[PDB]
This record gives sequence, structure tokens and C-alpha cells, in this order.
Amino acid sequence: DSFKEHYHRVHLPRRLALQRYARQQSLRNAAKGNVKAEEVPYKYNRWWVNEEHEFVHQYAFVEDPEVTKAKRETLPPVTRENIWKEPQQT
Amino acid sequence: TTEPLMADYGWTRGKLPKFRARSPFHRQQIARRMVTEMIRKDYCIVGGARAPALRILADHVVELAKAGDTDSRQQLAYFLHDPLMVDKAFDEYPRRFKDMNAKYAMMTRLKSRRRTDAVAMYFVEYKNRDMSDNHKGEDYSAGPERFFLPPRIVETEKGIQRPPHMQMAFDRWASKFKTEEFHHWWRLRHAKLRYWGVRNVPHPSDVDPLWTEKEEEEWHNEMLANT
Amino acid sequence: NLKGLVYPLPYYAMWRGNHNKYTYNKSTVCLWGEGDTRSMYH
Amino acid sequence: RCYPSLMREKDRDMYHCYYPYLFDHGDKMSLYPKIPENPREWQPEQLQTTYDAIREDKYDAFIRLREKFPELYQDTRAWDNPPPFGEFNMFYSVRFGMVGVKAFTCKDYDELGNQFDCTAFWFPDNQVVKHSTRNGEVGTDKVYVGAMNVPVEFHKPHVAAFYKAAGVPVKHVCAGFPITPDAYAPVGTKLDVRHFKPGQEVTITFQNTAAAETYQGVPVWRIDYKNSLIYLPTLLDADVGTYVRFSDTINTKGLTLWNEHRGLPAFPTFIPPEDEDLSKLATDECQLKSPPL
Amino acid sequence: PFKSVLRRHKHHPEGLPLYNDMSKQWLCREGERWWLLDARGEQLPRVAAVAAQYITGQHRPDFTPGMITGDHVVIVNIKDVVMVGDQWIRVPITWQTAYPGGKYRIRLTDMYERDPCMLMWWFLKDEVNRHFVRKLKTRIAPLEKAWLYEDSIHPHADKNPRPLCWTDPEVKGWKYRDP
Amino acid sequence: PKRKKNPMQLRRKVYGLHFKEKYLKMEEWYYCPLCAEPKKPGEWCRREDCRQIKP
Amino acid sequence: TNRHFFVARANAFFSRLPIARVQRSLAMEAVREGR
Amino acid sequence: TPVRDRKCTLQYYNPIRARFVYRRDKPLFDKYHVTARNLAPGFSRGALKHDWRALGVYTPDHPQVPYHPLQTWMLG
Amino acid sequence: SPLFGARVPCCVVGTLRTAKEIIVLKRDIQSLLCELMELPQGSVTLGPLQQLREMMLYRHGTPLSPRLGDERQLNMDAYARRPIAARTMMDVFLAEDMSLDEIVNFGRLSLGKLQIALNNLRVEPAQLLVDRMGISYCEIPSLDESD
Amino acid sequence: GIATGGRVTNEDRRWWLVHLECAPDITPGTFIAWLDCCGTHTCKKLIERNIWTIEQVAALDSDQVDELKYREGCLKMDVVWEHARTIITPLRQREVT
Amino acid sequence: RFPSQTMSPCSHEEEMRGYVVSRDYPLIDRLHCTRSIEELVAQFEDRPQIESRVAALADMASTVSFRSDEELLRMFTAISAPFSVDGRGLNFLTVKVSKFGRPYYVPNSLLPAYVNLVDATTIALVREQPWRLSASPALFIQVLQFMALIKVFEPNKWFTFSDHAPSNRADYRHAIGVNHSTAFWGTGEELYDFMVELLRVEDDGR
RNA sequence: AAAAUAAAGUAUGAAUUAAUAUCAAAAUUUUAAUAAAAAUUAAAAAAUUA
RNA sequence: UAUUUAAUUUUUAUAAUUAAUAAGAAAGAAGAAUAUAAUUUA
Ligand SMILES: [Zn+2]
Repeated sequence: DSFKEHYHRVHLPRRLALQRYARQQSLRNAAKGNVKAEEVPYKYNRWWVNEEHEFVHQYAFVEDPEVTKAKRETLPPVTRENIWKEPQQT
Repeated sequence: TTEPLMADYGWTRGKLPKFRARSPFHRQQIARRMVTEMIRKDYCIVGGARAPALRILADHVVELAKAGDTDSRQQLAYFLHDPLMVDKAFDEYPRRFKDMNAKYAMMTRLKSRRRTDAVAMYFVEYKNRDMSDNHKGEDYSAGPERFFLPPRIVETEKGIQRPPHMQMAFDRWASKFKTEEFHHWWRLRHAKLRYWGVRNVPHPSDVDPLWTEKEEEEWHNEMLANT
Repeated sequence: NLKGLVYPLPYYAMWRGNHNKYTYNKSTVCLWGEGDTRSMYH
Repeated sequence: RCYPSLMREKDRDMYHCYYPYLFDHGDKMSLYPKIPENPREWQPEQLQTTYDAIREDKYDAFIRLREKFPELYQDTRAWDNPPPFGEFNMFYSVRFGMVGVKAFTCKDYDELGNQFDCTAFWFPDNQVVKHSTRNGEVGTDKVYVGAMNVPVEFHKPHVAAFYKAAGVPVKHVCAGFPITPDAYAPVGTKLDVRHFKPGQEVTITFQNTAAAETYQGVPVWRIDYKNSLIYLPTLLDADVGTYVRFSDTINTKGLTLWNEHRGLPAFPTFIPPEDEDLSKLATDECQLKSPPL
Repeated sequence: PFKSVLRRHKHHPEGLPLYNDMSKQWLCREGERWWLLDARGEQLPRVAAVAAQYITGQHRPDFTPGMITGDHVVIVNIKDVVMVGDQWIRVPITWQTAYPGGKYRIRLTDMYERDPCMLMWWFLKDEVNRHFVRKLKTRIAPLEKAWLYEDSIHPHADKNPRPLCWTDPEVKGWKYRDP
Repeated sequence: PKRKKNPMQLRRKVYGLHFKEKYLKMEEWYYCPLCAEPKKPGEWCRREDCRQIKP
Repeated sequence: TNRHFFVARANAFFSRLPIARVQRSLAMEAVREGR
Repeated sequence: TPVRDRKCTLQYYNPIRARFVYRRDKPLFDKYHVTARNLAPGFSRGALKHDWRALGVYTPDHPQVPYHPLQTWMLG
Repeated sequence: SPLFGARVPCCVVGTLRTAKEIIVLKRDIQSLLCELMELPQGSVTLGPLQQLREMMLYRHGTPLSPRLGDERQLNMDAYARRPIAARTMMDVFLAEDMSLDEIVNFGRLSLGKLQIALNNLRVEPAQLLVDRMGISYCEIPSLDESD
Repeated sequence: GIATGGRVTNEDRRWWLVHLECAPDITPGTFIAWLDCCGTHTCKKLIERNIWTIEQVAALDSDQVDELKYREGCLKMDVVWEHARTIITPLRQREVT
Repeated sequence: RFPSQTMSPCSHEEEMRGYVVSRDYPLIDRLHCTRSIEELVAQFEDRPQIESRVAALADMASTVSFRSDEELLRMFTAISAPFSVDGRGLNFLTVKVSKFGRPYYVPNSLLPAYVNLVDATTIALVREQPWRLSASPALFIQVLQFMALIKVFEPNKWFTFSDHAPSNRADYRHAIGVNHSTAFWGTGEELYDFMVELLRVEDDGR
């Protein structure tokens, strides 16, 4: 029993409890009749130049639960012929 | 080595199990005497990894005897300790097995083990014996009385007859135990075993003979009762 | 030391030494203008 | 080299920004920092900028320039126009693999004379058996794929229960694949082999002859979408009959497997055109083969 | 023997206990009250000291060393904890894994990167280990009564943690002494 | 052996799964419908019935 | 590794796919292009 | 205590008896061969306590027998 | 080159009995099949008997596998297959003159009458082909794409 | 042709017709033992039926085939019968010229 | 159009009826249950053995959203039968694993069955039909009480065979992957929190 | 490195050895000479085999 | 033999939120053994 793993042993379920307490927010924003997916503002400055003068880019992705909910519910459309009937070059 | 006698003994699945012996020579010798003996009397009670091996070999002898060929015979004759048994094989088994192709021998794992060592005992028979000429109505559930006596026969089957040339051989080999020097061999064997000592071997003064004339004259009596 | 889901972006995880293994802090160590320095005037 | 170009967070601000830097008032984006409504909270020696000629002009140039030469700046459009969700982001998205069987070994020739040694894998039935997201956390999503339709009494009773709950036909085997939320396919989906492209690379995880092994680079050679085979230019050390977990090798040394140069995957999964029926289709015309190596 | 050779283990599926939910002769939940300790602008090791005092049960007059009776301290805003002067950079945290390559020397700053709260756990562990070492239960059981949250948001509103009014009497900044 | 072992050393072996398995274990069995003897499934009697129908 | 996915094997089911047939098939495609 | 004797475990799942279900026994028999001796239709891996039949277990391509209640003498 | 003595089947007829009982009954089967399709005698040629397999595991869809009564397109929502109908097959060939349409017509006719014959088990060739001479099963093969 | 399970497919006839010219010298009268899956036992039982010839095996009534493979017991007989049925005619054609 | 093969007959009882395949067969072969709650409850009581319990549960947890309130009520009532207010809620234990020093206990397929049912209820009454719990208090109290009967917030006593040696199977993970399956399952989480937030309107306006 | 032989096993049953507590794992410094001695920090589960 | 490592505790439907550099009814053959999960078989 080292220090770190006892720490995580105790605190992992507390992290879970805390993010659960974060979750119940949307629940009280649900029961009240409102239904909304809390929105993340789009970050316009992801393109940069560092001190050595070269291009650095920040990859920022935003998952949409309303898209996902439909993606687990129903099939994709039919696979285009441009894909499988021609190979992928190396 | 795909040829249906000559054997390969490994532990890999292509090969039939190598039962413990001294040298692959010794192994082959053992195999030969198990086959010989199983051809002679149809069942063989056999311990260990030998039993599956013995079944497969048996199936091979029957397959050969089915081939019914001169090279086949002579190949079987290389393999057996007994020449006469080759003849008994090629005479019997083709009528016997004409209607089946595969698995001619039946292996049965027995619920008793050698007390000598934990090894398990198997009962290996040739399959259907009702087409067999000389083994026809026999019952191996229990042994016969004196081991040189012709084996038991099922009650419904009593009056069966057997190939003359086989019972000739059998009686010849039997008649050396009704002799006196065998009785001497018996007593002296008790003495020998006692010296090496194996426990529960009676003193040679207590050993009274396997064969007497009274027991004989009743044995022959019920033997012609079965005929 | 990469386990779990690993995104196809060639190296994101490289500079913190190749692992995804903590990531749940909202708080980090900051020079001026880095994160929790949000609230101090400069 | 194997490191990206380092950038510290203290350095990202108005003067280091590649495109114009934008300040966020939360209803509106402006190029001026937000002037606090309570004026008495202004700091000494701080300018509040309502207008700035220098920064506003440069911006003005930039925009009009973007509109009048859309052909030169079509890359700049990435700044202003982000890709929506789904739609296979090249950098973001990860799909699930499928569960194979090492069937036999083979030998093939390419265009020139060369002796290839191929191992053939078989994907008898691949369905999506389960969806699992762990406590709703991000990037924790798994799609569990099953293989080999199997008689009712095969498994210990507790596995059969699992398949009964799911609704899927009972499988001999399952494997999970971590994926991104866009790569989900509804539980019970039949997966084909053309889910893999014949020219790609594939990560393979199987049992060695005796722990688990992973081959991360291996390219795909040839594909039978009738007999649902797949071929690899490799000799595995594995038993015939061994189940093998297939995946896409997501990157090779700074290079994504999936891009416009190389090509694009059938993204959530391959789906077959309804008109085709494999029952009318022979073995040979069912072949898909790679370009020359 | 009295204590068993077959033990609860970290690898063993049964798992390690949580002493909060545990019921044992020397553990008492009856007389406990909850505290709310704001570490905003307070020195790390001093916060850890006071917290350890409440956690342990040393602040009650009926404190008996065998008996473990704590009070629950909710330590809030660890992120704002102050470490005087150069110390954030210059104060090392060491540990030794049993293997070749058995030295880890790590700046406070780095532990803070990984978790801010693991720092508070560190100095807590120290302040408790000061008096309780020689037995495991007395080292581990108290620590679970510290609830560390690196900002103002915590689940425990239902306990109504009483603000813990504490002003460190100590004038000088903390100092690092490790032999 | 560098040292004499105490009673606990000696007892530690019996916690093991190996020791339990080898020595103290109960066999499953039923009554042979033919022999009325106790029997483990998979082993049989040298008898004409047991060899044909192995019960 | 003792897990289920790795231990269990599909050998028993091989009769569902005609290995011999497909090998001969690609031997036909071997002589068709002249290798 | 009541005597320590185990109740009948013959009809529960056993891993070593489970091996013999799909094993090929043609050589173990002579007069009396049955289609698959050890395999009980509908029941998991041979065991009678673990019966699955006439529940919803979805098996598109394999056969399934219907349910008749087992007797008392076939379990214990 | 043209394709040689391969013959497209009409029906394939199954039996629950093994191959050894059916050889005796092969001569009477042709007589019945002839008035099943109501053609004259000698019109139908039965291919070689095929015993299928004794499946412990039962791999489905295999060239040798015991055919089952249930079928997917027949019962869509059944969660399983009805047990094994046929352990042994024999093919039905007509005259070679018939083109691909006629053979399939005589096929659908046979299934047509045979189904009702199996349901009649709830004088005419159908139940003679079912009751005293066992055939429990019939199918129309898939045209091979292999040409 | 050889290891084929169950039915004999037409793609498989193709294999045979292809391997017909792999062997240059063959007459429709060729001895049985050149056939796919013709064993010693299979040949022997064919011979006591007075059949030495690929023509003679392509002349079989198929109810000879079955009882040859069931009451008699040559396995894979239908494979050699079918192989013959296939091959017999191209042999006559390569026989004329 | 027409059969590709004959169909051998059955009488009324031995048919496979009671289920239906998903709308699109050639793509998704998932099987949905059409069975009425009446006969699932029936199967649950009348065939008491484990596997039919599991099957009943697995069916009525597929079908939750499609049933009305009182249907749900007789379901929960039927299901809650084998639970003591005194006893450990969800524990069904089969094998003792003596492998390591101290005995380890494995539950049987009933446990993931009941949990799967609770989670199905969570998706139904919180996510896609949030109104339904507010509408009828009857089924609110029903769900709450069945939820208290099995004790969902101490999963640790599902894995405990003796109250003297309480198992941490639900609360403990290691990074080497002990208890990966039995690790933290949000179980009653969304359900309980949500149906708290139904009572959590303290505002004087409403 | 292929080939032959020998290792779970039933039964029999010795010999070297033995100050010890249910044991003594990892590191750092010191102490009159390895220091399994001290002190500090620490983190060693059981069984079986090599 | 003590320690120390490496392996194992005999199918775990599934593996990685952290440490360091993971475990469902049981033992004969794992094979009814001559590589088919029965090659038809009395
Ligand atoms: Zn018996």
C-alpha cells in the first residue's frame, strides 16, 4: 500500500460522487420542464505562432448528444461505391 | 506412417499416445504383445495410456484383415508374436466386420484402479461378437474358473460350436497345466515370490494345486455340457 | 503508456510525456497568463 | 521530430495569434477586451479601448481580402467554419474493428513474380452486441462486437443470460472497441468485411503460442466479401482456429491512416446496397484486391 | 495466532475497506460533527496540521489514543493554497519504489500539476503519521475524514459544515526541514 | 532448511488450494442403476450391461 | 492469458466455410492471370 | 450440525463434465448408440438445472425444443 | 468451353430415416414422383442417396447438414428453428429437354402438394410419399453462380 | 474435386475439366485408379462388378452408386462417379483428334 | 414470395411466438419482445428457477417504455417478492472462490438481471419520458419502494456472504484490473437524483 | 538445437539442517570491522513451481 | 532452505478513471486420441 494508490483508492469514488453532483444540475433543469444540452462556446482562436516562429494548431472537438442519440438508434445511409470498389492507395 | 499398422507414438494429435516404456523399441514390443493377446482372447483389460493405443492398433489389424491381401497378411505376420493368430484374424474378422466401416474396437474405462499404482484400467473389446465364429456367446463379466478353462458362455447360448482348429490349439496349450511339473512350478513360484517378498503369498506347504483329476472330470463334464 | 481511447491526431499526448493519465484537474501550475491567473490583474 | 512544435499557454494572446484574436463578451465577439460596467472597478494605468485604428484596420483588410479572393483563402475558411459532428472528422474519429478467425494459410503472387505468404481470416457473423458508455464520461465509449452464431447450449448458463438480455443472437465470443460518439452503430447491426478497405493497415490482437500479442502495422492484401475472408501478407504465430481482434491502425509516425490523399473509410460501418444479393454472386467476381506494394 | 496470516489485500478481489462505512469496536460515528475549512490564502502545511488535528480527534477533551473518533473536515479551495516564497519550486517530495531505479524526486509544482488535492493529502498523511505510525489502522482510518475539493463546489451541503474559524498564530512562513 | 519451523509454518500449507484439493475433498456420486453400487460418472463396471449401456 | 476471448477457439465450426473450395478458387485466379 | 453431505450436484454445471458433451464417442458404444448422448436439448451444456428452453434465447439458425416440466426424480 | 454433365436439380427430397432403409424404397419412390408431376413413367431420375451427418454441434447451412423444418423467410419472428426434418437427401432430375422454367415449375408444384401432404398428417401420390414411405422434407436448390 | 464437402459444384467441375489437359495421355478406357478419391478399397469393389473403365463408371445408373457406397461401403463413391460423368465426353472428343 | 423449402408442422403450444424481429431484418437482427406483462409475471412465479427468472426480467426490461402505469405496478409488485426488508438486498451468490487466501464470492446471473431492469427503468422514466413520474404518484412510490427493497445504495451487501466480513467488491478497483466488472456502477443514481429533483422545487412561485 | 530417458502422481519414507517471536520485503544515514543493529522514511497478501 | 524475482492457482461475455515496469459450480485423456467435434456403422 503505497501513498498514491491509497489516495486514489479513497478518492476515485469521491470524484465519481462529485461529478454526479455536477450531473444533477441538468436534472433540475430537466424536471422543471426545460430540456437543453448545456452548450459550449466555440473557440475562435486556435491558430498560433510560437517564439520559434512556426505554426501551431489547437484541435477542439465538440460532441453532440443529439447526434449521438440518433447514431445509436438507427442505421447509416448506404455506403458509397467510391469507397469500397476502389482501393485505398499507399 | 499413414500406413494402417506402423505406428508413431507422440503426444501431439497427429500421433497415438506414447505410453511409458523403456525405449521406442520396448514400446513397440509391448504394443505387439497387447495386440497378440487381444487377438487371442477378444477383450484386453489394460492400464494407462496403453488403452487408447491398443484400441487404435486393434482397428488397424481389423482393417488389414479386411484388405485380405498377401502383403497385408505378411505385414501382420511381421507384427505378431503368434503366427496362428494372423490366421485367426483373417479367418474371423472379415465376416465379423463386413457391415461396418470405422471403430471396430470398443474401449471402456473401468471404475476400479490397479492397487499397485493409481493407474486407471480400461476394458478393450472387439465390437459386435455375435457375428464372431469362435467368440460367439461368451460372457466376460466375470472370468472363468482356472484361466486354462474355456471362458464362460451366456445361458441362452450354451450349445454353440467353435472352429475345430482353434480348440485344438487351445486344448494343446491347456494340457500342460494338468501335468505335475506345473504344480512344482506353482509351489516354487510361491517360494520365489516369498523370498523377494511380496506380502500375502502363502507358504508353499499351503498352496494346494490349481488342477486335480476330480475337478477335471467335472470340468470336462460341463465343458461337453456347453460343447 | 497509451491506453483507453487514443485519438488519431499524431501526437497530442507527447509533451506531458505520452500518457492520458490524469486530466481531471480544472487547476494547473501557471505563469502569468496561464489558467487560474484568469482572476489576477496584469 | 517525434515531438510537435511546443507552445506555452502564456504565449497565446493577441500578438501571437495567427488569425485575428477575438475577445468573448458572451453574447458577442469583438476585438476589444470587455470594458467592465462598473467603472469604479477599472484599474489605474489601464486603457479601456472602445476603438482602435490599428487592430480594427488590419481586421478590415483581412475580411474583405477573404471575400474577394475566396480561392486563395479557402484554407482560412477553417477558422470561421468548423465541421459539424458526425461526418467523420479525420483527426477526431475512431471506428470499431471486428472479430476474426485464423482459418488457413495461403500463397499469392502480385503483378510481378513474387511469392507472398498469406494468412486468411474469417469473420463468420459480426454483430454489434453491446453499447457501453462509462458514467457518461467523454471518450469512454465502447462498442462490443460478437462473433460466430452458436447453439443455445454452448456457454455456461451465465453467458447465455447476457445474450438473452441483449437481444442479439448468442455468440461464441465478444470484444470491445473504444470509439468516438459518432462511430456508434445501433445494437444488432450485421457487420461486413468491407468495413475494411483493401489498401489499409490493421492492428491485430490475438493469442500467441501463450499470451496475447499485438501486430500494429500489418497491411491488408485481399478481401472476399462472399466467403467473408480477409488476407494478410504475414505468418502469424498462432493456432488455426484462434479468434483475432481486428482494428484500424490509426496512425503511422505522424501520418493519419485516413485522409484525402490516401482515402476515406466507410465511416460508422460498411452498409450493403439493398439491391445486391450475395446468393446470386460467385466467389471470383466477389474479390477486392489492393494496389501494388 | 490472534491476527491472521491470510489478509485482506490490494490485489485480492474482496478489496480494501473504507473506514467510514466500517463498523469496528474502536470506530465511533456517533459524536461527530462536520467542519468547513477554507484553505484560500492559507499555508499548505499549516492547513494540513489543523485539519489533521480535527480529523484525528485530538481536539476533543475526551480523546483517547486507542479510540478513533474524528470529525469530518471538508477542505475547500485547495487550489488557492499558498506556499510561501520560493517553496513551490524548491520543496521536494521523494519516494522509493522497491525495484531497480528506486528514486523519485518530484517538485511540489509537479504533484500540483497532476492533482492539487494530492498535495493536501500528502501533508495530511504526514501530520497524522507524526503520532500514528506503528499500527496501520491508526494511520489509514483518520485520513478518510478529510474531504478535499480543489474549489468551492462540494456535495456535502446536507451536512451543513460549520465554518471552522481558525487564524494561524504562527508569524513566520513555513520552513522545510527533512534530514 | 536453515531453520526449524514452528506450528504456524506447518499450518500455512493447508490454506493452499493445492493441499485442499489433493487431500480434503468430497466426490460426487450416484447409485449405478444396474449395480446399485456407488459410482462416479464416466467410470464403469466390467459387466455385459455396464459395457453396453454405460449408466 | 486466461480470458475467454483468447482461450476459446472456432475449430469445431470450420465446416461452415469451404477452405478447400476457396483455395482452388484462387488457384484458378492464379492460372487465369498466369502466375 | 446437520450432516455435512452435499445435495445432488449431478445436474448443475460442471466444467469437466461439460467437455464430454460435444466429444465423439462412437468407439465407446456397441449396440446402443444414441445421436448425441451427453447433450440434453435446450439445457445449458448438459446440465438439467440450467434449462433454457421456451424462454426467449434468440438462436436464428439453430433448433430449439419446447418446454415440458421436468419430473422430481430428474433433479433431486 | 461448354459445361458438361452437371445437371440442374428439380427438387431435393429429404427423409428422417437413414440411407439404408431408403435404398429398398427407391424403386417405389420414382413411381410416386412420376404421378406427383403427373408425367409418364421414366420421366424422373433420382440421383444418388446422400446421408447427411450426425451433428453433435450442428453447424447450419453446411452442404452436409441435417435440414430443419423451420426456415427464416417462412417464420420471421420465431426465435429459433423447428428441429431436424431430414437426415437424408435424394435429388430429382427430369428430362434434359426442359429448360430452366419448366424444372422450376415442376419444383413449385412438388413443394405445393408435399406441404399439404405434411399438413394432412394433422390413394393420391402425396401422402403415399409421406405416410407409408417416409419423406418429411422437400426443397428447391439454389442455382449455382459458379459458372 | 478431392476435399469437396457434400454436393459437387460446377466451379469444381471446372477444376476437373482444367486438369484434364494437365495430363496429356488419357483414353476413355483408362484404368479406374486415376480418378479423384479412388482408393484401393473403392477400386476393388468396382472391379468385382466388372468395371475397369472410365466409360463404364460414367455408365453407372446412380442406384448402383448408392448401394456401392452404402450396402457395399465405398465412401466418396459419388465423387468418383461424378468426376467420371464430367470427364467422359471431352475424352472422346480428344480421342477423335 | 414462395417457400424455398417445405415447413414441417407443429401444434399450437410449441410455436416460437411471443417475439418480433426489428423493422429492418437484413441489417439489424435484434429481437424485440411482444409478450404481455401478465404472462411474464406468470413465467416469473410459475417457473421459479434462475434462468426463467432471468429471461422474464430481460424481457420486461426490454418492454418498459411501452407499458402503462398500473402494468408497471403489478410488474414491480411481482418482482419484489423475494426480498427481506431485513436481508441484504440483491445478493444471489453461487460459487465460493477459495483461490486466494480469504474466500471470494461470485453472484449469479440474477444480479446483472435486476440491475439491467433498474437501468432500463432509468432510461425510460428519466431520459425519454420525463413527465411520467410526476403524473402518477402511485408508481413513483412503487419504484421508490422497490428501489429501497433491494438496497441499491449499498451494492456492497450484494457481494457480502457474511455480515462479519463485509465485502468491498462494489467500492474497490485497482489499476491492474481487479473488480473491473463489479466496479462502480451508477445504479440508482439518475433515478434517485431525478426523482429528488421532482420534490426539489422549493420556489414559492410554484 | 531434433531422437531416446527422467518431473502433478497411489504406497513406502530416510539424510544434511534447526537460538528464536505468525516475520524480517525497499531505501537513506550513523554506529569500534558485511551490519538481517540502531534511527528515519517506507510499503512487503496466501499457495505452488523454477 | 530464508529472501528475491519469473511463472502458475486449471474459459475472465468485457478488461485499463490510478499503482508498478485478475478470475462462475471442476478434475480422468487437453485427444475417446490414427489432427473431420461423430465420415455411413451390428
Ligand atoms: Zn455398474
